[PDB]
Amino acid sequence: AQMADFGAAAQYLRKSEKERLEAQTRPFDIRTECFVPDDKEEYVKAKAETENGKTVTIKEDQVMQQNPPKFDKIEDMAMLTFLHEPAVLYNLKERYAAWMIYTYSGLFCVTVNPYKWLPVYNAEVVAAYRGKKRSEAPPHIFSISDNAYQYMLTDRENQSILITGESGAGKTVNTKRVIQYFASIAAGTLEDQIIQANPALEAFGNAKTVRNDNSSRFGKFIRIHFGATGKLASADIETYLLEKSRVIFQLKAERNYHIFYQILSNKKPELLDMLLVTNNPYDYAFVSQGEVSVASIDDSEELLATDSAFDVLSFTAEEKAGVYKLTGAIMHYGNMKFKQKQREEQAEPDGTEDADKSAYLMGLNSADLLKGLCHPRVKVGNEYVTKGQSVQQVYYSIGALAKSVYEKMFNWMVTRINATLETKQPRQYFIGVLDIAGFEIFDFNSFEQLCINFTNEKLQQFFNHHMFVLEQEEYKKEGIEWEFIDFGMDLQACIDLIEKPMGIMSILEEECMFPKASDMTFKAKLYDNHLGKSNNFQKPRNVKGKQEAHFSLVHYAGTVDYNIMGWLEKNKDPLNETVVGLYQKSSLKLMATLFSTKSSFQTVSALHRENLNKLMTNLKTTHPHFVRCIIPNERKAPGVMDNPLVMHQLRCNGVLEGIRICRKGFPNRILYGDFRQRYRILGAEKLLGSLIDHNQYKFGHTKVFFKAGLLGLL
Amino acid sequence: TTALVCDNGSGLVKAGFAGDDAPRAVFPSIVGRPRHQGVMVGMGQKDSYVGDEAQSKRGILTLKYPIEHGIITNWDDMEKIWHHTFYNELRVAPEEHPTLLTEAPLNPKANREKMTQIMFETFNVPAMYVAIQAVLSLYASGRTTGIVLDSGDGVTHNVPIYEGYALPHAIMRLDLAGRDLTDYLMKILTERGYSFVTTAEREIVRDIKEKLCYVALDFENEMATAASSSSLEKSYELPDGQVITIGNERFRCPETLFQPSFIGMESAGIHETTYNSIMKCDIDIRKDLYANNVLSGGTTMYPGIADRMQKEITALAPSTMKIKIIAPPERKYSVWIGGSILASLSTFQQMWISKQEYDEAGPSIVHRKC
Ligand SMILES: Nc1ncnc2c1ncn2[C@@H]1O[C@H](COP(=O)(O)OP(=O)(O)O)[C@@H](O)[C@H]1O
Repeated sequence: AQMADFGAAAQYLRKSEKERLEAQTRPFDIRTECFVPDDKEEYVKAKAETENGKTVTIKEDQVMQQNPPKFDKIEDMAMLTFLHEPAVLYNLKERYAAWMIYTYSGLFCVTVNPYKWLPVYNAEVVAAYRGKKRSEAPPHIFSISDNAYQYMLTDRENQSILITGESGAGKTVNTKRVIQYFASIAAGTLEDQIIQANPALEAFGNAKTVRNDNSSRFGKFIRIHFGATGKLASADIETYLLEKSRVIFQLKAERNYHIFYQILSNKKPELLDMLLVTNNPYDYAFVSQGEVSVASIDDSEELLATDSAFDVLSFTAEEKAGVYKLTGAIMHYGNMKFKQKQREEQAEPDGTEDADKSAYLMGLNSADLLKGLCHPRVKVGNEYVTKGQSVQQVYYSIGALAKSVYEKMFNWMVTRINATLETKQPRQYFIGVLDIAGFEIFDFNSFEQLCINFTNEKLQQFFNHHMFVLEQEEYKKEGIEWEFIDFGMDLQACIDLIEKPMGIMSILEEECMFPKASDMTFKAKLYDNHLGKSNNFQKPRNVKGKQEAHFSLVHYAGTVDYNIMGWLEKNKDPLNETVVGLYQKSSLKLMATLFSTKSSFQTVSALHRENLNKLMTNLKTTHPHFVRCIIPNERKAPGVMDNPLVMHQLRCNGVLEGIRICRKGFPNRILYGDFRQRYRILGAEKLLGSLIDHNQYKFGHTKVFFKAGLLGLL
Repeated sequence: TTALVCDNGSGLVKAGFAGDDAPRAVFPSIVGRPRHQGVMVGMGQKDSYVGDEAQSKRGILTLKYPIEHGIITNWDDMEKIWHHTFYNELRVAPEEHPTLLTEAPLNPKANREKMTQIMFETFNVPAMYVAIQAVLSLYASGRTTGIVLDSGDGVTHNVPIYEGYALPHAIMRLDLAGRDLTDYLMKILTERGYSFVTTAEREIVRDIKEKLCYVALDFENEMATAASSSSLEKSYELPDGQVITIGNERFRCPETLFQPSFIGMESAGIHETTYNSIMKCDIDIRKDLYANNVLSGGTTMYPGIADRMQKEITALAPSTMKIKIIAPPERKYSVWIGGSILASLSTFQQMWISKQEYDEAGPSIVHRKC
């Protein structure tokens, strides 16, 4: 009735009543159809004796009784009776087979990339969601965006959109379609403007990851602004913490940010000659640690796209050649070589060719650079005194310099873009579009993975807090007396030992300052402080055949193992203020514009943690709205998803967390009339006074609440 | 909350915040009081000046150090200096910062007990701790093994440490330092005609010592050279004109560190006490001690002291060991740097002496447990 106005798209958004009513009467049994594990599917239906094309007999408290066919295509699994892994898995499988790539999950919004053009977005014939709520329309994200509009207008409070992004595609198209929706509602457009200069971010904050080929190594938080009354204004984007350790160190079979290789494509010899640089990548260490090139992409077209982006931006000749000079100088850093002074402990240079290159490039002096690197100076009270240096300390200084150069250049380009997309009258309200990397579980986890997992941990605890308070509100609404330990914070507050200034990263910096500290000493200290005294901290199970881990933590995404080899090199950032002063005077005006505005302790962990807390404060002042994109298959074919890949994804996507938490309901909350009609075989006081446990329900204001595992009997 | 590091020393207060690269406040540990009359009514004359304010009104004041040989011998003056350090130089409130004080080894217990009592009662620090200057110097040098020779203004001491273990039976403490060299220079300058007797003139002579004095690699032929030519003579200009020129005094002043018989002391030179402290250690660690002689403090800042030290110890030790004198270019603040590193460690935050432990145990808490 209310769906036929979507026409050809109604079949996708919500099927007609006929197939659904014939699907609500399927003959299925609760005691002859369960779910058992598997080697290729990991989860299969069966008939302890079990057969579905393969026979096994297993324990009777590991099977999952399949869901009732009353609910076998509902788009919101928050109403099922048997909430378990294969239930949700095959539910999504089925709703994706009979094409409906959209799904509600409690509070999330799970969508799947269809790999197929669908008119489910265009034209406005489907974008007619105007005015509606989420609960009544078919489960489209445009309804979510409309709800965000209604909320921001009716409370004058900022809103937030958090999508999972490490999926290669589905992130892009979903961002595009939602921002197009926002352009439409509160109406060379701002979307054109956004996607014009996006190659900047693509070339600076993206690199080939072992399980990807274009991964955003930073957070994109688009602020799309609205008028005081609700007409769209200009939109300023905000960037955050960046995996800047990538600047120097790269693992095997990976590489740092594209721009190096884009330039190195030997496309425009003017650059490669202005930077006095060859084309062999194996001559510059900061990029040649892993792989020098991936055959899944060409670099010439990337260089040309980036040139076009610089042109459409307000960059001049200097605002382009200077950035090229900065990148070239960072690369010429990679092969600066120093030796101990003969018979004594002091770094001495051997060959200054790269020093000449860098001094010419940045607008600096070669001798001044060399000495200020070899002779740091401090402000002691009201005096100046030089400091001696071992070679490794100077190498630390060089790496920190390169990192800071790259980071501030990145931030300045961010501000430049935010300016170039800004011309508008005074505004008040906006919607937050938070793009972020997701959880990582690779076969060899390292420090950067610990950082990203901690970020995602904070974000997941944040979401859990949100869903906790909304559920508590709903329970107060129906007079439903039920109180519980905060699901939002306490279950995860114990897995953030990493932040407590005695935990993992704290002890990490402690060792960074501790003399002669080794990874073995670090492991010793870790085991002293946490082995046995923590339940989440456990020893890894290193069985010969895999790379060795050194400790294991139980996150929400399973139990993760890490290998601590090389982490002191990852975290140390002793910044050399002398060369900072050198920068603040350079003739290369871009350098001065970067570093315009009574040190030896800076750790990547510290800055990472503080930026994370900054983003958390940025969020906690607003109201969130979540999105969960999924890549169904790796062969990119439409129609079928490979279940182990998608299952691992959904595990790390965190929706299973929402399922586990609503299991602590009463996730099933029904009215009186529906249950009175559907189960009258013999007002609800008499109907459930007939029969089970009386805590299975909580009668209040024409609402019945059910724990999972009750409607499999009805 | 951040903590304060307050390396006192007998000649220079160096304070700052735990976590910085260098001390924020470095001023003389001195208290001056006016001698003369005072005639201008309404000038608003203070009762006493501390720090480098007493160094600019130097001409009319009489200066006194409240620390003689690492020992605080005037507790009211030390209280004045701490009050200054907290409220006027650092500009903080001591009630909100744990304080890390520092002290030389082998000095009376009442010194530490009074430090603790003063801090907790008349400054209400939340916690405090009293480290050893040599350990912090080793922290700052970035190693866990070596025999550190600290030589400040009042006291010179060796502390041999191996793998983080101190050898307290081999600690050797000597009581000639910068101030005894300043006095010997004041006395040795009279044979050219210059007469410095005032305390202000003692400060002048200290500046002469810091600017013109060096250690001679070979004392005897250096003496003969200075006697032959006049290429070693330099000139210094007092703060009223009146240039003075000194010859062999330049290297005769710090030579006292290697021949303490010049000032009538019976001890051995710093090279020989270093060697003795080494030879008092277990035969298996002294090869690694021979190669990690860490120098610290201001009195180890003379030009050519590392070369003379290495020559002397090499002449003493067996001819197979590798003698390495480690002399950083900033060794004058090694104690403070190491103290900030220490007070910044996460594993150290349980080593503080909380106010409650003091309230339970008395001032004797300090050495009895920490
Ligand atoms: N450049 C220098 N050359 C020689 N002696 C110095 C130099 N600088 C300081 N001193 C001596 O060092 C002493 C102060 O050193 P310091 O390490 O601050 O002692 P403390 O730690 O006891 O305050 C002064 O007495 C001064 O004579």
